[PDB]
Amino acid sequence: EDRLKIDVIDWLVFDPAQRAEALKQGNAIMRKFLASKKHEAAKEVFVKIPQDSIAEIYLPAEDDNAIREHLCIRAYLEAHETFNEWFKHMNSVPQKPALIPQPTFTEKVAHEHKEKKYEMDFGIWKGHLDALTADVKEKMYNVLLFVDGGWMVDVREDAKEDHERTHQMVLLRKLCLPMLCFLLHTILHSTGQYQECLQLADMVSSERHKLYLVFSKEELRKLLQKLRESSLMLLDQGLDPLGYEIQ
Amino acid sequence: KIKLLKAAFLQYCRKDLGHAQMVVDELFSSHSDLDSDSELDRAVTQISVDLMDDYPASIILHQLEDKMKAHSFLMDFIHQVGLFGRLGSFPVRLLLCEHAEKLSAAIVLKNHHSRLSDLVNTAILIALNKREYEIPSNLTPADVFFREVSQVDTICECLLEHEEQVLRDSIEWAEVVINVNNILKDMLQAASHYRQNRRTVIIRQHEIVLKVAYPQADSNLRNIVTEQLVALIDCFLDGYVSQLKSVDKSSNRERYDNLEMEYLQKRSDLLSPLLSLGQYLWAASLAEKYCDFDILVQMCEQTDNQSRLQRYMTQFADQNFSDFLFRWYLEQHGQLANFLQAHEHLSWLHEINSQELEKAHATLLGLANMETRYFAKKKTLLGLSKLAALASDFSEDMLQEKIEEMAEQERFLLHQETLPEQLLAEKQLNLSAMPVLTAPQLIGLYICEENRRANEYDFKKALDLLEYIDININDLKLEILCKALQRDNWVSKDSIFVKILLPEVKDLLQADEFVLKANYEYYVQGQI
Repeated sequence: EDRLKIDVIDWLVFDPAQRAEALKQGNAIMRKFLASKKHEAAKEVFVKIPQDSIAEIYLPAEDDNAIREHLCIRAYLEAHETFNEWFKHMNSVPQKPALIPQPTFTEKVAHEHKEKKYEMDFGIWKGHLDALTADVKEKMYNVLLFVDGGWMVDVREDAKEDHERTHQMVLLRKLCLPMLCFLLHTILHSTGQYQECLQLADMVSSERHKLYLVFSKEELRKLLQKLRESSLMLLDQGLDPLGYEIQ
Repeated sequence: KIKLLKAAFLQYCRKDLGHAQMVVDELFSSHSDLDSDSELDRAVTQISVDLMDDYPASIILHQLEDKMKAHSFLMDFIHQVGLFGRLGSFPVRLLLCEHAEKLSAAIVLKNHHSRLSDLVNTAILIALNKREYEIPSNLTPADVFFREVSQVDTICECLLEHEEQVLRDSIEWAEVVINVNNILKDMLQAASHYRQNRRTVIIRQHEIVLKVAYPQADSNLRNIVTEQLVALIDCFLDGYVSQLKSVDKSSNRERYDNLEMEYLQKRSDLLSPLLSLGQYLWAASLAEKYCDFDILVQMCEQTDNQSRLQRYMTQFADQNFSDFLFRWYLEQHGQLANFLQAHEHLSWLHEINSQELEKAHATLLGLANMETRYFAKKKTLLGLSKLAALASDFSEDMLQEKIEEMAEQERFLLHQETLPEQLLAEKQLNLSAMPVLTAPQLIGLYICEENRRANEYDFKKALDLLEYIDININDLKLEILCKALQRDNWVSKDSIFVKILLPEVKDLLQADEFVLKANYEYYVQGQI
């Protein structure tokens, strides 16, 4: 039935006079797929939506929200497109030169070089990494700290009742905000940014976002056993739990 | 004078046959004596010590045995006739009898050992102090190398260093450097058991530790151990004599008694490091000999997997636990000792781990409060405390209290948080690396002439931080309403009176003017 739904979109996109209904329905369809984490499904739909839809449509409470929801959804997708690239890279680290104990004088020199070339690649694989870390992070904070009212949260409050959508928007927050936090923690930990890891407890507990309400009690503790792990590595470095110099 | 010490030396001669007559020359002594404690009694000390020096100056062994008996019926013929006072030990020269005893058992311990290598190191040690009479009589002598044998130890060491310069180390030359180690050792074993029957000396011992360290670098296994059980036998007699001198001195003039502690403590550290390469099977006995020197036996238990030894150490100890935790912090199974060391401010950590969330919340808030050095950190701790408490198992009532008393903290903080980004580059302030500011600093900084775009909200919040005080309240209440007008350039005063919803503000006190009273009229209608 996947196709039935992703195909009803091209029918609504065809007629430009129904772009407001095409987007709204595109949202709904992408709300079902997100709850299943079908990101190639959600995105295959996301491209069918002409890149210039938003511009033309220009506002009923149903169109202000659907424009916001669409960008929220793009902010979410882009937060998985850049992580899978980053993650793919983290798993392609240059491998150490192989050792040939009891080497011939030939094998000694081939190895002096293979050992010197590797000490060039590992520097760039931290180079490319840093730039894929700086980018995946930004996206994770665009979703977690979504501007003007939080992610998947309507700004317009005068639409007509849509319990399906509304409760789909509360759920999407409870499936994906705990899951984006845990990823960002995994990104920060993987790159050794431990001080910042611990600063996820400010972001989450914050009264500005009230992200902690989107967490189950279990997920919290889990995030608290994740942070205590970053803390350790900060002690091993000689700093206090939170990364500040011990005077 | 010499006539006196030659009169008691004459009464001890009769003190071997009968006493009556000698007890009347000790009775003539007490009446005819001076009896001024501070030096005349150390004038008959200088006599009893001048006759102990002459019973030591006295068949060379059976003749030196006859002299440890003579100086034994001389210490019994002093206890009786008494002889219950005097002591001029001072510096370098009662402890002086024992000492001259101990060195007469040393003289018989190296008389019992007589071989061609020590007799050669002795003849080199006596020809260096002076010449010898060559009318035969060549031990080359002892009766004076006894009253001073301490010297034939620092010289039969300089004759193991010139016999080691030719040693060419090579195996038979590391067997001659141990034969001497074994004699200076059991000559120090003989002075210890003569006290049980109750800076050159020491240098020559720290000199043969280091030469017993250079040799085990090249030595058949078993040999390198016997000279190690030896340099452990010897180091345990030095540390025992610095312990006995400590216990001898106490109280006043303590400064000198806590400076000699640091000196023996920098050596049980220099004897420990030395034994850090060596066998640790001896560490247990070196740690017990100077029965604390824990820093060494505590790092031997750390280098190995004997979390069983550091549990056996703390099992038999007086406050080692408070020592092994402060000795872990100063410096796997180390995380089980981290589990116990996380006791104290690192609390919250082992508390999240133990699933003791409520507990983690209490200490996380406590550390948030004391926090003054770093703002960014005071902010992090509350956030953690809060996420701890939320994740914990409080009843919906208690939880609502923790998050309300909390909401307060976040409310004050938020103030320093919203500090404009114009004055924080003006004042050249670190973004996060700044301190937890107080209400005053804040109120005064929110109003500085540096804060240029200061608008209604900057003052409103600089009047919200007055209940955050604990000096003059209404002096500031004015200070701020006044710069609230300087910025007006006679709009903002207007608004802040619109934001408050009043006999707070002053008046006549203020002017201390055409629209100040003019707005203070539709401010008596507003309040009413």
